[PDB]
Amino acid sequence: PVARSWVCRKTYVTPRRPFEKSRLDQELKLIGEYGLRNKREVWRVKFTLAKIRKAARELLTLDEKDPRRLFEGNALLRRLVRIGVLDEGKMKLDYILGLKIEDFLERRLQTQVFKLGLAKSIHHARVLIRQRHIRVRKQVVNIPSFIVRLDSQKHIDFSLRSPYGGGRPGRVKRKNAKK
Amino acid sequence: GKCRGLRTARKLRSHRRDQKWHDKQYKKAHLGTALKANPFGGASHAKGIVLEKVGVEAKQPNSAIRKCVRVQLIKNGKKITAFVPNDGCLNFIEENDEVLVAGFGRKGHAVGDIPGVRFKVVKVANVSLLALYKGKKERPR
Amino acid sequence: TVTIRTRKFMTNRLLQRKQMVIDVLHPGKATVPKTEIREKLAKMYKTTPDVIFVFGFRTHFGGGKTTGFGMIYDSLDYAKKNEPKHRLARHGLYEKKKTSRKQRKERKNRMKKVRGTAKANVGAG
Amino acid sequence: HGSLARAGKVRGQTPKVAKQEKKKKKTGRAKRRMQYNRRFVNVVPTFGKKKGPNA
RNA sequence: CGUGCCUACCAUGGUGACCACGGGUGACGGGGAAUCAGGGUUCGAUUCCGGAGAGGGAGCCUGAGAAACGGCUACCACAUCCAAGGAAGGCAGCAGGCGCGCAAAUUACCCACUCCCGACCCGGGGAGGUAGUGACGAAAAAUAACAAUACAGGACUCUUUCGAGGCCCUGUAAUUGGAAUGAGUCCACUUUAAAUCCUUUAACGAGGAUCCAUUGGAGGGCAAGUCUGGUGCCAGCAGCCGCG
Ligand SMILES: [Mg+2]
Ligand SMILES: [Mg+2]
Ligand SMILES: [Mg+2]
Ligand SMILES: [Mg+2]
Ligand SMILES: [Mg+2]
Ligand SMILES: [Mg+2]
Ligand SMILES: [Mg+2]
Ligand SMILES: [Mg+2]
Ligand SMILES: [Mg+2]
Ligand SMILES: [Mg+2]
Ligand SMILES: [Mg+2]
Ligand SMILES: [Mg+2]
Ligand SMILES: [Mg+2]
Repeated sequence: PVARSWVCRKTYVTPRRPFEKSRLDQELKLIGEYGLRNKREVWRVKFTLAKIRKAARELLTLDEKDPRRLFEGNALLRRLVRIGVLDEGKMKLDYILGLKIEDFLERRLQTQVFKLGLAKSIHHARVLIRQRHIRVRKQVVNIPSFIVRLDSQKHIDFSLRSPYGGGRPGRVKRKNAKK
Repeated sequence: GKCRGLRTARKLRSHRRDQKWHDKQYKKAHLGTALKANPFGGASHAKGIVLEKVGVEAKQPNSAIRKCVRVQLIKNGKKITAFVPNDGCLNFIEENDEVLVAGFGRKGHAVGDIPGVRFKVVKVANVSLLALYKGKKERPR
Repeated sequence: TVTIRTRKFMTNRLLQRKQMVIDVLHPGKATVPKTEIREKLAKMYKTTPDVIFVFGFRTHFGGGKTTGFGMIYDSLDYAKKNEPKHRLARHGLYEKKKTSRKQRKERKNRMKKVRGTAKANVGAG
Repeated sequence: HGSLARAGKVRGQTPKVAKQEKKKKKTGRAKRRMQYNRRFVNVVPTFGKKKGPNA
């Protein structure tokens, strides 16, 4: 029969209690602080952090001199450093569990724009990274949920666009009105 | 109390397999009388035919005349008194209409206000009661 | 204006052909069509343009690069021999003239029902 | 014996009210931005005993 | 071919409370799937492997391989033509039609990719791939957004300030631009067997008549009104407690 692809992954934390007052206040102040749309993209970050914590507890269960533990722990530390959550300091597995929620939202696309300029009100920075106006490199970035890696971390330019590139997208309307 | 030896697992599974039938949910899930005695033939929804419209009474603390429809089924062929949900809808559920029915909140028990009605009307002639109550154009008359 | 660079490059001397992966750069206007990339590759190879084929063009979401597969051939007879009719159809060498469903199958049915002279009359006419 | 004539009595006797022209609402992220600007650390003058989200 | 597979004789054996034997399964078996301590519980017809059948069920030619059914023979239940002495059939294949049911897609195109068959580079394949319906479901994700201008609700660094607002959000059917950009409208690209969709790009393309976001609720659980008008244990609401 057919053979193309069959897979299903749900990057989605579903809470047990639906209506917790402190948890709704925490998630909405998280959204209003870090510039998000809905709570499913909070639950994205919560699911990634939960999966990393599951892998970290599975590694900390094993013996210290285990080669599988050494390989998977060095790989997890390398991936978290290349994301940029960790530093070049504490390379222990307990500090991975010591990580918090807001670090991944800090390493996402909009907060790096906040830390390295051309932000101008994060709610407008969402529009600036949605519309083609903020471009990590020659492969054009469109989607706001973009984990900015530490390996480049600074290439925020844009070419052939409205404010510095050029062209008359809708100022030709005003020019034809004045002419 | 229990039996905690290394070769007692047959006695354990025999005891659990015997004492598991005394739960209500296990025996109603794995006994055939909840297929050969219930309506729907073990289904979730079912179409039916309006037979008559019956005004039943409420319970003892409440005081209301609930409006229900005795429904002649299509799949099994039994008779089900199904409830008319909303404020109106008695004038929207007429005689000989294609009527889809479901549960209230539980197949076993009923609602604590209506004595002997286990099921609830959703559709009238492929048009829902929400549509007949608000929004949509007009009945399929 | 445009810049065409070949990244991967192989030479099949058995069939007298050369395979390559072509990246066309776009800091400017739209995707350059089938003819002009072929003509620029013919200018960079400095032979007759009527022998080089190319197929496939992606686009990396705003300017950037477009990636395809190019085939430089050294003989037009080898190009007519080793290539399928659908890639000859870009230049119009092969013509089938009956690209229709159920025609061949109804001819099979008319050749399956009757047999012999009536079959040569009906199924072939 | 229970009569079926009183069907939709309150739905019939309810006086109809024309829905007045309310302006358009905000989007998903804009509504969350309005919630964060309204019901959080932006404006909180009073003491943390009573709550006033609707009155 | 090794066999109680079958036959003639001889012996009376073999299984079972460590559940055989006899029934039911809404029972094809697995690799797997759902469920978040561990342990478990429930499905697995479904794309892979192996088995079984081509309406029920028996027999057989050919063939290395069949008890084959897009092979045949006879019976039963269906069922087409009939000029009434006879012919002809098996969609649990692909589309589609009837019935059934809560319930499930178009009489589309191509061997272009992967394989397969045949004498064979060349033909064929509803195997497959592409296209249409599709809110089973999974991922990313506009719906009016944004920076400023001005009144004030002012929480607030600060001096008797009834303000210096080089921190600020909000009601502004208030102005202002970037006239941002997207969906759509379409040329030329490109993908592609021919096309469509994805992306590139030329030109139109927002100011509350916009290009309108709905689904449920506001006594507790369970986030949110002791607001207004009718109904007056009637209608009804409420999955339980309860209200009228
Ligand atoms: Mg109940
Ligand atoms: Mg079965
Ligand atoms: Mg689990
Ligand atoms: Mg488990
Ligand atoms: Mg076997
Ligand atoms: Mg068979
Ligand atoms: Mg059949
Ligand atoms: Mg077959
Ligand atoms: Mg068949
Ligand atoms: Mg109300
Ligand atoms: Mg509450
Ligand atoms: Mg209500
Ligand atoms: Mg409810």
